[PDB]
Amino acid sequence: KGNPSLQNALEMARGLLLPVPAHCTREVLIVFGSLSTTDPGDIHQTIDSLVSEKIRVKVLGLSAQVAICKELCKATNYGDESFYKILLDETHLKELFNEAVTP
Amino acid sequence: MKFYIDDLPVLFPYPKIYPEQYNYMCDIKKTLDVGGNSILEMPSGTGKTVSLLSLTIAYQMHYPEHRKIIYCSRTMSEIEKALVELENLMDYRTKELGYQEDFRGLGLTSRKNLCLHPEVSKERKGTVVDEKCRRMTNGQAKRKLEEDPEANVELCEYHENLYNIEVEDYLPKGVFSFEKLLKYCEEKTLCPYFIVRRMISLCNIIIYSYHYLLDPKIAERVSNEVSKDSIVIFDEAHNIDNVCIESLSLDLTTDALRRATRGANALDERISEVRKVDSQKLQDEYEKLVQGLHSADILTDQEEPFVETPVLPQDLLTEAIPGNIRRAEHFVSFLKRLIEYLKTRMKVLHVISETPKSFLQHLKQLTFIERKPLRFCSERLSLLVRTLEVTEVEDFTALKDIATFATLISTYEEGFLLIIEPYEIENAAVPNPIMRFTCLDASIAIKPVFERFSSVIITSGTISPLDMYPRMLNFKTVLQKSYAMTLAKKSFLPMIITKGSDQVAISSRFEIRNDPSIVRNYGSMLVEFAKITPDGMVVFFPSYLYMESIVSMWQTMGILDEVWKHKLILVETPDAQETSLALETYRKACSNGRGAILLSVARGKVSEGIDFDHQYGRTVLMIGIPFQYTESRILKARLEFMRENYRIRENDFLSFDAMRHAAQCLGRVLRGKDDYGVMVLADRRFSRKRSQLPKWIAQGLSDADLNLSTDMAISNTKQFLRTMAQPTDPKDQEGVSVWSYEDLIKHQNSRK
Amino acid sequence: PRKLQDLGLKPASVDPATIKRQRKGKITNTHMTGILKDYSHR
Amino acid sequence: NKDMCPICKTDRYLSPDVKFLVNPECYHRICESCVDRIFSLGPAQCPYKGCDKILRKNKFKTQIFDDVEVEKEVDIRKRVFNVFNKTIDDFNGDLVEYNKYLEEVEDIIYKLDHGIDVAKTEEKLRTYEEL
Amino acid sequence: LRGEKIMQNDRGDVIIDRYLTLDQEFDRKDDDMLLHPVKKIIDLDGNIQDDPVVRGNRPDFTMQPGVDINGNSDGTVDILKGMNRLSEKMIMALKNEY
Amino acid sequence: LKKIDDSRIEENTFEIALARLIPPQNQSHAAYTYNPKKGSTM
Ligand code: SF4
Ligand SMILES: [Zn+2]
Ligand SMILES: [Zn+2]
Repeated sequence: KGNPSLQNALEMARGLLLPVPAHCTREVLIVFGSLSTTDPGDIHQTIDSLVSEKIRVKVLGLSAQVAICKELCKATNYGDESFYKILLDETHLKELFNEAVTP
Repeated sequence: MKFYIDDLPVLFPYPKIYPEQYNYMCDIKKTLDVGGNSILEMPSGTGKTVSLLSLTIAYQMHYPEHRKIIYCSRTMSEIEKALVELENLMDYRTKELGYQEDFRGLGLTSRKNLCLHPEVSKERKGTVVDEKCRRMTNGQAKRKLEEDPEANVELCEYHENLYNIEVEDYLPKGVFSFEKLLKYCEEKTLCPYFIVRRMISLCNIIIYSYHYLLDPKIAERVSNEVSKDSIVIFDEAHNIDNVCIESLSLDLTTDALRRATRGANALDERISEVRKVDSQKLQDEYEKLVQGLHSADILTDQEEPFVETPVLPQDLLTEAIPGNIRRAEHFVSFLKRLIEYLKTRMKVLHVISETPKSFLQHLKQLTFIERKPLRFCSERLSLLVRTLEVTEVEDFTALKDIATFATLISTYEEGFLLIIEPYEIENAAVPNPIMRFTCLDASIAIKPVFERFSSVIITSGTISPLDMYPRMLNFKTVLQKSYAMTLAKKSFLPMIITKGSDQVAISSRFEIRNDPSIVRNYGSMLVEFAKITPDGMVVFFPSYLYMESIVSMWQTMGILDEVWKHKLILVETPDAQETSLALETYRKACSNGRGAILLSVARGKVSEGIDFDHQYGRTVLMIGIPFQYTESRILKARLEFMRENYRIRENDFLSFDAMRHAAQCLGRVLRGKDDYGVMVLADRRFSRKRSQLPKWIAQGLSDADLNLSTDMAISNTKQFLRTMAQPTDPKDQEGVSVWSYEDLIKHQNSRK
Repeated sequence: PRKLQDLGLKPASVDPATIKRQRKGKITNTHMTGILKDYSHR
Repeated sequence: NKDMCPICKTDRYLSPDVKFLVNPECYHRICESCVDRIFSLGPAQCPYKGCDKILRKNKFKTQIFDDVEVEKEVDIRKRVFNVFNKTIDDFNGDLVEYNKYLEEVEDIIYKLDHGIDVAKTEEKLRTYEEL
Repeated sequence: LRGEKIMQNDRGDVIIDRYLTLDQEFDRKDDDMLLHPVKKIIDLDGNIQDDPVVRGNRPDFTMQPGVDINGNSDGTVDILKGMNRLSEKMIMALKNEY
Repeated sequence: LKKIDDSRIEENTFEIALARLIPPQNQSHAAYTYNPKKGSTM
């Protein structure tokens, strides 16, 4: 139930990935099913902070291509726009989740 | 890149080019070589502006004739967009050639958008901004300050700093968009408006609105300062005829005539005071009027007439003043009795439609006023206002309207009409009569453009049908073609909704706006699309009153309550500042993923010029076909005139106008071939007009997609937004939808 | 009122009233008499 | 006043059948009822205070322009242009002579309007119309 | 505040309604924190004021806000401005130190 | 009457005038409540 918030989830992800060491790559995987997000603050500042802390975000959306998720994936993956994945059917979700386990 | 079209090197500012841009470039170069006029349709999404500017600059530079370039747009926003694309093109040309060549690119607009004076900036009207700038920069203020340094008159330092530098030393070489020009003139403490108005003749390329080429009130300097053999480009010209109407129309109310009487009384008091004090300032003007000196021969170049010339410069008489209005008091009495005749013509109980010749004949029979003093009335009023040196001219302002009227209906006799209505609006209890002098012939304003210039390039995104415009505007075209955009996958999904979810027919006719059932259908449709739309909606309504009614019924019932859960509701307001703030808030809400819906009207401010590229336009919801209000006498008179002269049917022209407005609303949304978005049209009358749509939208509109309901429209939108989000194969679009350099050379060799 | 409009003086009154203006039968369920409720409306 | 006839004092709400009638000579606002009252017996002086010029009942008319001075201007224009009927063809295409003739006739119309030098201009008009 | 049309036949509450005009005060202060210059890409005030001397055909009652029998506005432009102001307030509330 | 004719006048009666009454004294012999009767078609 409720109305999802990308910024709160990304802020707790940033907090959780603060104490991990620098040799360990910090990654965030988001299974975002909605099409709109409600944020308590500016999400572009959160994207800037995620880029500045070298956190890579890959988002597997469920319905369509949301702009903020695409911009977040493009910014946190050094310009690569291929980290925003939208599925087709039941088997493509297995394909995406099996692709996601590779480093 | 850098490629070749015949003997012309074109510097394209991107590493890749679309095939439609190359065909556009070939046709433009062929048109400029052979001469004559042309009408071209570039589908949106493609870089129409950048390709057009690229070949036009290359054609100017490489050929030794060095023809100047006129880029007319329909709005200031697209003027700024064209200047930004010009900045990118010129930066690429400088980078490729290694040097900054001799180039001048300046945009033109009113003083209100080019004023840096800290006091006259917050005025919501451009008329008072122009008036204050004239008062502080007429040159009379400068000489009164020189004669009396202790006077209370003030000068603008931004204008006075321009006298210390030469014309070629105003700005450095290059291009200057309004943001960069405003920043440079703020840092250098200069006035950008006078810089542009004095560098009109020195510019290689200049971009201004249609009015500066069509409205003769402000075109009298711009058309003179531009060379005759220049390239002329009309960008988004599909509405240009309406601009022609706005060039040569005027409205007078009872309040306007009362203010005209007050201004006439103030002029009488002022002329009595001046006659009491100093009669030489009238005697010199009188003796200058004896020999036959006109307004331009007496007024200097640095000062302008108080009332603008409202007719074409070719239709102004070169003969002397007839002498009925030569004396100041005689002209005051002439103007006063003309105003009282108009006030007498106001009192009527039925709508009177009549020709200018009948108006002049009835005017002459009722009072002794001839056509010849009327044809010089505006020039005489401007001369009288100049020679009196009145400091405050606000109570004269509405008086200018009368002079405009006195110059319009007197000089032309064919193709215009006068409509006198006892009711301005039907719902008012008190009668409020209005008088509309109306342009019916759209070709009379644009005829000097086609006769003065040798070759024009009419280009709009969604101008259809192509052959309507050479009939509606009296000019010939050497070539007409509308390109079909080539796609690896269907980028845009035009859909037509004729019935709602419960298979009830839906429409946007004005008399059925109160029907609950179509409100139910539109509400359920908009809620479902807003539930499925990813980023941001643009919704276009046929009228603002219809918009008010449908929003009130949605808010009373609770339709908007479900919309508020997903997307923020943002509304166009008649106040331009609030509408611009709502537009910026809509863009910000689309950017951060909150989601927003922009409810606007198809014939308003938002539908023209403003783009909805990428995430700002994931859905275009066209609520109903945008017909005008048919029972208005202006539209019926124009339809009758076009039926008489241009043999166009009334219903055909109404369908053409509604479909061109809906077409530009659909065409505002694509920029780039990766861009996607559905174009849903919610009316039962759209499906019969599929041939009147632009051919790229038509070929994107499949035959199975004419008579959808709501539910399977939602399913089709779901499937389309699921498929468009996938990463496309670069092999599937490597040489069919976009071209590299080697693909362009291969296609050139295959064509040879 | 009908002559005030003829004299050109608009009346502020509506037209007054002088102007023209507008079984029981047997019951077979005798072992449950009184438990059934009347329903004269839906 | 604007609404009421100052002579019979009747208002428009009470009497909606009153009409705007005016003397061409002295230009006083009056209604048709007062015209049928005082001037039906014969010629008399103007019932306004401070005005006593002789005026006739048959000369009465309605003001089209609704402003007194503009009616004065247009009626002097009618009174002058009946015999001042020269056109550009009468001057055989001479624009400057026709322009000075227009200036002179506008000057005499202005002089009959303000009455500053009404005597010699009226005498000139009479001598011109006698020809 | 919901956006409904205000009617005079409703009683309301005689305690809260004294704040009503004060809330209207807040609305102009809302304009005082919302009216800022925008870019020239979407400058519609420059769209209307591209030339100040447009005196063409006046837009008819379909292109103008609706009015009652006396000629004053019906008040749906008030709720349009209210929902625009609410959306603007929601977007501008995100611009903070959070 | 210029303001009256430009305004709308409602037709009042005894029942309408009963909605805006002011008490003349403490004890009134005449009752102000209307008593309807059957068969009156005045
Ligand atoms: S000269 Fe320029 S800056 Fe000065 S008042 Fe005029 S428009 Fe504004
Ligand atoms: Zn009288
Ligand atoms: Zn008198």
